[PDB]
Amino acid sequence: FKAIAGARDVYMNTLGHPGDLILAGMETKEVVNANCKACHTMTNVEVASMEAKKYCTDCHRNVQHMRMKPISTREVAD
Amino acid sequence: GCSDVSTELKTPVYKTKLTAEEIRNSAFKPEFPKQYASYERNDETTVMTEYKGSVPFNKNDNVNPLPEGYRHAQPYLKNLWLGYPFMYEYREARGHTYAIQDFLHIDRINRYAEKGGLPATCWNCKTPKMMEWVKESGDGFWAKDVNEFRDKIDMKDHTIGCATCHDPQTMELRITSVPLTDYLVSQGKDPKKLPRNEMRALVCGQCHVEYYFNGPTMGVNKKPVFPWAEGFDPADMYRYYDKHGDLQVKGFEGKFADWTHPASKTPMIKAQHPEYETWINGTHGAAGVTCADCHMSYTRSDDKKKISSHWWTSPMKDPEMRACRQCHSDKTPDYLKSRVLFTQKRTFDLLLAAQEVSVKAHEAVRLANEYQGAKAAGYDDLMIQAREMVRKGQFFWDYVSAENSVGFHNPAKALDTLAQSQQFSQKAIDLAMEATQYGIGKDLSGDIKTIVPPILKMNRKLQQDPEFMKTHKWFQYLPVLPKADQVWDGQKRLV
Amino acid sequence: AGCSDVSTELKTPVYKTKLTAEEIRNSAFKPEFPKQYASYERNDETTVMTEYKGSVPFNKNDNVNPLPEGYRHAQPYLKNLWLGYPFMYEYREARGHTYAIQDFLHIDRINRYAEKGGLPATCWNCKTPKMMEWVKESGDGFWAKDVNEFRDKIDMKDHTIGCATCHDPQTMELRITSVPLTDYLVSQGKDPKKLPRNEMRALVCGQCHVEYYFNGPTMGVNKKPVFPWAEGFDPADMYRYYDKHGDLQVKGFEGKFADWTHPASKTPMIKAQHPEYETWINGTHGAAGVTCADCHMSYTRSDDKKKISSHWWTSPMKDPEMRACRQCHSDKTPDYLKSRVLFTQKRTFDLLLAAQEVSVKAHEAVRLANEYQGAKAAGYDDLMIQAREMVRKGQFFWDYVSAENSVGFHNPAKALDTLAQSQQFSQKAIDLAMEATQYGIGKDLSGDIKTIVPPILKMNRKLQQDPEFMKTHKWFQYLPVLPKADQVWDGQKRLVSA
Amino acid sequence: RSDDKKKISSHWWTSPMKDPEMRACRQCHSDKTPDYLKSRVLFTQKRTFD
Amino acid sequence: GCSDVSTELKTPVYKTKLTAEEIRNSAFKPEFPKQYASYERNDETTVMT
Ligand code: HEC
Ligand code: HEC
Ligand code: HEC
Ligand code: HEC
Ligand code: HEC
Ligand code: HEC
Ligand code: HEC
Ligand code: HEC
Ligand code: HEC
Ligand code: HEC
Ligand code: HEC
Ligand code: HEC
Ligand code: HEC
Ligand code: HEC
Ligand SMILES: CCCCCCCCCCCCO[C@@H]1O[C@H](CO)[C@@H](O[C@H]2O[C@H](CO)[C@@H](O)[C@H](O)[C@H]2O)[C@H](O)[C@H]1O
Ligand SMILES: [Ca+2]
Ligand SMILES: [Ca+2]
Ligand SMILES: [Ca+2]
Repeated sequence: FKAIAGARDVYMNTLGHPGDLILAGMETKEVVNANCKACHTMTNVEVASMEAKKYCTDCHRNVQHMRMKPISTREVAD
Repeated sequence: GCSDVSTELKTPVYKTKLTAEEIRNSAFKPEFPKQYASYERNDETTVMTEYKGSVPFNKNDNVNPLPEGYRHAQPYLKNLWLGYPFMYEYREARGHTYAIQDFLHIDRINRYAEKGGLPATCWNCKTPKMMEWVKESGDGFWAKDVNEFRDKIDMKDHTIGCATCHDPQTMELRITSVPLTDYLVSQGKDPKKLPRNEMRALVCGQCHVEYYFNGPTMGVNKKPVFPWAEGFDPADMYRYYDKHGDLQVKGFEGKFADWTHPASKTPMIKAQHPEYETWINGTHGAAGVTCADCHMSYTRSDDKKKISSHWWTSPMKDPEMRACRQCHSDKTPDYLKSRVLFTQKRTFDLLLAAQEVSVKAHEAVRLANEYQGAKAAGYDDLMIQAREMVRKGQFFWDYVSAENSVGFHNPAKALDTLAQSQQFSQKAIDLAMEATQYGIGKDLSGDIKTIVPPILKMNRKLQQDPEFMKTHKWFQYLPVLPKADQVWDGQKRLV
Repeated sequence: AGCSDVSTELKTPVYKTKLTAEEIRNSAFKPEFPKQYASYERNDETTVMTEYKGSVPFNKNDNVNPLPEGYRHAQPYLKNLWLGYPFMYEYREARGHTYAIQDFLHIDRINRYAEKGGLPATCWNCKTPKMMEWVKESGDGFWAKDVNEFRDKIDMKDHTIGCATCHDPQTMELRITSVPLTDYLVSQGKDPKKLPRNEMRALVCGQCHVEYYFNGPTMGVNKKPVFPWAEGFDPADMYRYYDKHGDLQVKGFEGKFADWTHPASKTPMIKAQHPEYETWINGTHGAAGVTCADCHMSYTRSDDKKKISSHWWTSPMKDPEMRACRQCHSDKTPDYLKSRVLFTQKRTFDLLLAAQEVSVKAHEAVRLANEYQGAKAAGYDDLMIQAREMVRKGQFFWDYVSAENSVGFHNPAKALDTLAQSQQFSQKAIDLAMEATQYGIGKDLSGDIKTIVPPILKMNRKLQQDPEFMKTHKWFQYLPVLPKADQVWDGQKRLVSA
Repeated sequence: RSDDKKKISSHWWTSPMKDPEMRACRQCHSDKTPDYLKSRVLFTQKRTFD
Repeated sequence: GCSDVSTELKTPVYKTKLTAEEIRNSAFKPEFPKQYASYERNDETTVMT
């Protein structure tokens, strides 16, 4: 995974042209989500929290890199 | 090496010791004491928020202190529901544990006769005992008198509870509602195979909805129906009620009415708690955020393990707004509160102003109906049109007033609906003045509160008093009721 | 392959230019900042429309003619409601900053048929960085000069809204060059030179995209621009401000502010102008600190792989991919985002038109009550004062929404609430005027308002010279026939001699 | 934990029972529900007042 | 390998811009807006237990 992910990230940073929006693929949404469960099983054991929302971050939205905060708290010109 | 993730996350599966037809709440308490403890929190009936809360005050009363009245009340409710059971009693909604207790204390149901004068459909959203009763009487259940089942139920063990939403054996979520199942079928939806995010609103959409009862020629007499065929917005429901109904009045043929207002003589629609239809296309609803997300939020109260809160109440009762703060973890609780109030303050003010123009619309139509001067050549067709606008005006403000969030579920739909309500009501006034060549103008000059005072007191008992029935000029459109002793006090017959 | 940790301080990139302290020419910034400049040049696109907005500068009152003259969503009653005010002559949809001076010099609101424009030089205030030289040269006496005095003293492309408006030309740090905004900041005890970055990312826009007024001769420096912000940002707050500040001597309105007296109803009116800042500040995005720049100057990685702030200031809806929005709302499709914008806009725009209609009818009712020949009610004089107060209040409330450019999206609940209240006020004006005349005017108010008072589609300074055109609508009787006159000014070009 | 999820010290000096979830108490008494804790408070206060 | 605990727990130290004799509450609000916003909750005077 690390090798394949590293390969395409190196390609996009050198010979590719990334857009204005950088977003995660299905592959990485599914590995991130499985890791939420790996470290937080015990909070969630008695509850059907995997059933309504597809991903844990559909409720824990700011775990996705504080995306709801104003741009200036996150971003500057290159 | 190895993982010490020895405990794996699995969706919980249940197999209880209960029978397939268990409906007693107490029967679930041994199996599920954590969720049952949560459910008992609904007994709290002392706490107010800014606009809502769990004290059952009288909704028209801004004169008396709590628990009789409140600072945010709608003074004109009895006036606007003249000749309808809501002119007798109408209180702020409180916890699910009180549903039958409150049902059995309410003056909307006649307690001064054996018969209540309301259908057994009134039990529809109060008790899982609805399953036995319909199994037993079928289609004939609905048109029975409400008071027939008044002494055949346990106020506490049979209120809204576990079997309302849960299969007792598996604990999987269930729709037990007749009218909601009817609606789902009509959309080609399988009520037993609904996705989970949809279930987490539909369970509430069994009851927190606008509904009407069939008339004798509409299908099964008195069966409950959700008027959702045209869509969910007020204009859609309005349109639905133009097409389905049984009225024979000139200008209103085939339309639905819940009653006709005895002052204005307008065929009226009553709206009731349309939370589902309001929620579904508001900013949270349309974004897949659900009743259970805010009102049944996960609470880490079992050591630190989540359970689902079964305390269905105002999310504002938690000063730390914990329901909101995973999605809005970047915002403080007080920021979130100020944003709810930004909506609620404006919704509520606009509502009182919409209800005042509605009272004036009724009063203008009343004056034009009883006018002795020279009328316009198109008087009859103008009075039909004025009544159509009183009717539509009232339905629009009522769709908002009846909804329990004071605009928060759908800020834009609520504010817009009230803005439109004003327009329709004012147009009723305009047509009523045109019909009489402005002859009623002199009678419509003041502050409306002076020419039609708010009716603070009205109950079934007081309507028996012939001298009280002289204390307001709108009381002359109502009959003085026969002297009658209370028959029922809760579940007891009186001797 | 890489070693040191990220810094959390988010240090902005630092610049040192070859430009002098007081450089204001846009072209002087091109050599050092070609990416931001090329993005700035995108404001030239004047063909694209959205549902309610876009860049075609059509006539805002015209729902009759096709683009570029009219549009399907236009407000037909604007010339009626602005009768006797320069806005009745021409009022177009706003477009790119690069056209600001060009559009200023072609507008019929400024008199081009005399030496004097009839408007103060304050009109240049939010048009050009030349304001700095001009105020330095004349000071307090700048504001009350005639607008046409500077007409020939500007480069229409090099001196439009550009880099020096928001940037120090030496260091390119965000700057507030606005006089009235600085006056406001100082009144709040803030240092304009030391504001946080997230504040500045909205304040640079708040230099211009605001409600303002000009001082009367006894209100302070004559014709000086002032933001009526002291009571708060809401419509009710500004209205209250205008009750306490001003110079009317008219009975019932003593000391209130007025922009004009509507010649038909004889009501002293306030005019509202594009209050984007005041609307945004307490909306769902602004209250959350999401700034004008978050959605209007979104980060773009177009050249190389290096991101710059977009300096194409336009409708975010033009982007089929809605990228600006999805920097935050990454879980929403562009399609869902547009539908939630329209959820607000459609309702706002429909309620606006209805508010304007009842406003027109309130002017008509008061006009008829004013001219009424039958027996008047005993409290007539007091009732007419109240009626005109309600006309004035009602109109300021719809104008506040009407003038604001997001059609309710910047602050959905404020927009709809303000429009709902507007309608209440105008209706009460109608009610009071009826009462004043014992309902004797009732029969004159009976139809659809569109046939009682027809919309005024055509009006300009040339046509008001024509006495035969001036019999074409009932409300024209309240306006003078203007002297016959040749055009003095054609843009920057003088046609007749001084 | 109100600044994102970082702790601050509450400077709201008031009744701890205003919080229905009794979070001031539930680190030391994590094995007890908010309801349980509240009843133990009232067990004392009601006898104290009477 | 290396630890990724790059942020180490330290007891906060503070050096403000205020004077030794400062007593105005409003003066503290710029430097500590979180604790100040907390302090403002004491304005709630409607809730009983
Ligand atoms: C030292 C003895 C402590 C103390 C006082 C706490 N921690 Fe931990 N912790 C870790 C993770 C991944 C979780 C979440 C588990 C889940 O989501 O299911 C927690 C949880 C807590 C809590 C809340 C739960 C509770 O039991 O009260 C608290 C109060 C808490 N911690 C404090 C991770 C780690 C560690 C990493 C290997 C270590 C070491 C600790 N925790 C140790 C402690
Ligand atoms: C997917 C399976 C997950 C995972 C891994 C976690 N959640 Fe949630 N969560 C929700 C709410 C309302 C709370 C607050 C409850 C309370 O305050 O008492 C939580 C809490 C957590 C935590 C504790 C974090 C903390 O702030 O201390 C953790 C580690 C956690 N969750 C992990 C709400 C939701 C959802 C909304 C419907 C969903 C879906 C999830 N959680 C799912 C998950
Ligand atoms: C799904 C369709 C529903 C249903 C059936 C209800 N809600 Fe909500 N709700 C939310 C907030 C912030 C309030 C205001 C609370 C207050 O003013 O104190 C409400 C209000 C209610 C009520 C009235 C509650 C009362 O105190 O009596 C009811 C009966 C109700 N709702 C039912 C928050 C939310 C949501 C968060 C975004 C969502 C989603 C819902 N509600 C959805 C629903
Ligand atoms: C801060 C960075 C901003 C933002 C986000 C906007 N402006 Fe302005 N603006 C000004 C003038 C005079 C016009 C009209 C020009 C003309 O019609 O000739 C505008 C126009 C706009 C638009 C409309 C663009 C479109 O394509 O439709 C937009 C989206 C916009 N502005 C946003 C005046 C000024 C200033 C005065 C000097 C300043 C500073 C700003 N604006 C700043 C901003
Ligand atoms: C900060 C206070 C500002 C200023 C000065 C402006 N905006 Fe916005 N804007 C946004 C959206 C979705 C629209 C609607 C566009 C459309 O319907 O096509 C607008 C509209 C405008 C305009 C009018 C644009 C035009 O075509 O003339 C102007 C001048 C304007 N805005 C300026 C989006 C946002 C935001 C995202 C949440 C934020 C924040 C702002 N705008 C803030 C501001
Ligand atoms: C004339 C065409 C120019 C040039 C050459 C530049 N600007 Fe601006 N700018 C404005 C705002 C609010 C920002 C964001 C600042 C922040 O996030 O802290 C910027 C950004 C810049 C930069 C910095 C690099 C970047 O691209 O982010 C540079 C070099 C730059 N601009 C150059 C606001 C405005 C305006 C206000 C209405 C105006 C006018 C301009 N910028 C115009 C120009
Ligand atoms: C008035 C408005 C303020 C402000 C701005 C601050 N304080 Fe207090 N404070 C008190 C105690 C006992 C603590 C914990 C101390 C400890 O255990 O070490 C604090 C904490 C703080 C902090 C530190 C950060 C944090 O949240 O822990 C800060 C920055 C702070 N305060 C600012 C006690 C009191 C009082 C006793 C009655 C009063 C009054 C205040 N604090 C008032 C304020
Ligand atoms: C928050 C407001 C509360 C509440 C409601 C209670 N506690 Fe505590 N507790 C702590 C310790 C050390 C003891 C003595 C027992 C021991 O030595 O372990 C207690 C005792 C109690 C009781 C039992 C006595 C009684 O009055 O019935 C009860 C009901 C109780 N507590 C409730 C420790 C702590 C804390 C750690 C610093 C904190 C915080 C609390 N307690 C807070 C609360
Ligand atoms: C778990 C708590 C995370 C850690 C640690 C880091 N990231 Fe993350 N990342 C996380 C989530 C939940 C998401 C969204 C996934 C989805 O379902 O959409 C992301 C996403 C990204 C992205 C791009 C997409 C975006 O939304 O910004 C990048 C480039 C990324 N993550 C990289 C990244 C790096 C470099 C991290 C270390 C500094 C890192 N992530 C930590 C969750 C988590
Ligand atoms: C019918 C069987 C119902 C279902 C299913 C749900 N609700 Fe309900 N709710 C119902 C009634 C008859 C009442 C009032 C009863 C009374 O005694 O007054 C209520 C009340 C509420 C309240 C108010 C609680 C309070 O103010 O303390 C809320 C917040 C509420 N209901 C929410 C709610 C939610 C989120 C539901 C879905 C899970 C739900 N209810 C289901 C009837 C019925
Ligand atoms: C009392 C004086 C405390 C000491 C000493 C420490 N913690 Fe704490 N912690 C305390 C409270 C009252 C709370 C609740 C915060 C809230 O908003 O609910 C917490 C919380 C935590 C948590 C989050 C646990 C959870 O509820 O999910 C963690 C992980 C935590 N505390 C850890 C922690 C550590 C490592 C401490 C030593 C430095 C520590 N706490 C001290 C009270 C007190
Ligand atoms: C996730 C499941 C959420 C929960 C729980 C709550 N909200 Fe929310 N919120 C959510 C979304 C998806 C949106 C739309 C914006 C977006 O990111 O797509 C919002 C929006 C708001 C707003 C602004 C809109 C408004 O009407 O003012 C507010 C003020 C807001 N939300 C408050 C709020 C409160 C008080 C909640 C608990 C009672 C709450 N939200 C829950 C996602 C989620
Ligand atoms: C800042 C406080 C301003 C002052 C003072 C004046 N104008 Fe303006 N103008 C400003 C903005 C933010 C915009 C775009 C927003 C909008 O709704 O138009 C404009 C637009 C114009 C236009 C073009 C659009 C049009 O109305 O046809 C013109 C021709 C114009 N402005 C001229 C003008 C005049 C005559 C002024 C004095 C009375 C004046 N402006 C003042 C900002 C500001
Ligand atoms: C109004 C509907 C409703 C009623 C009434 C109701 N529940 Fe629930 N219940 C739900 C919903 C929704 C969930 C979460 C569903 C999901 O995510 O699968 C839930 C969850 C649960 C769970 C799963 C564990 C958890 O905490 O999430 C149990 C067990 C449970 N309820 C038991 C009960 C008991 C016991 C009662 C009676 C005291 C009851 N329910 C009453 C709607 C209801
Ligand atoms: C050349 C001879 C080779 C023999 C090995 C001797 C040299 C290598 C040992 C270097 C000493 C550091 O050893 C290193 O300590 C840190 C703790 O700070 C551990 O770090 C571990 O705990 C921290 C939390 O405390 C986590 O953030 C981390 O994910 C985890 O790996 C490393 O996993 C361990 O490898
Ligand atoms: Ca309630
Ligand atoms: Ca109904
Ligand atoms: Ca435009």
